[PDB]
Amino acid sequence: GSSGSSGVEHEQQVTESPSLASVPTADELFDFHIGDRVLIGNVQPGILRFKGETSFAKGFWAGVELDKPEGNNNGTYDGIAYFECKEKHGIFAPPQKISHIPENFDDYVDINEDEDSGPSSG
Repeated sequence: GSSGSSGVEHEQQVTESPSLASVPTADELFDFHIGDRVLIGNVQPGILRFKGETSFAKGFWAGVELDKPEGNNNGTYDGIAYFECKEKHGIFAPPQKISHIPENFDDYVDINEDEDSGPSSG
């Protein structure tokens, strides 16, 4: 122990601290940002709503929002809210299955629109 201080001594002797002062810098979806289109497994198109470590499972989990009802989640995984979407549109897929949708893959885009208000008089 630190034998040579005295005066000011706190109460910190817990027997559990895997990481507190130093935390390993580990990232996978650093290039991907929230609010962008992504292709799950290069087949299932959608939008990146979430991306990071979850509670139900370990590892990076990106909550892509499929334009069509193909997913099996609504943003909330076992109660844990991550993003907003239909009942079965949002799907959590690993980072490895996260790629940018080809520019030639959007004949018509006009979905996702819940936030709509007009407080002020425009």
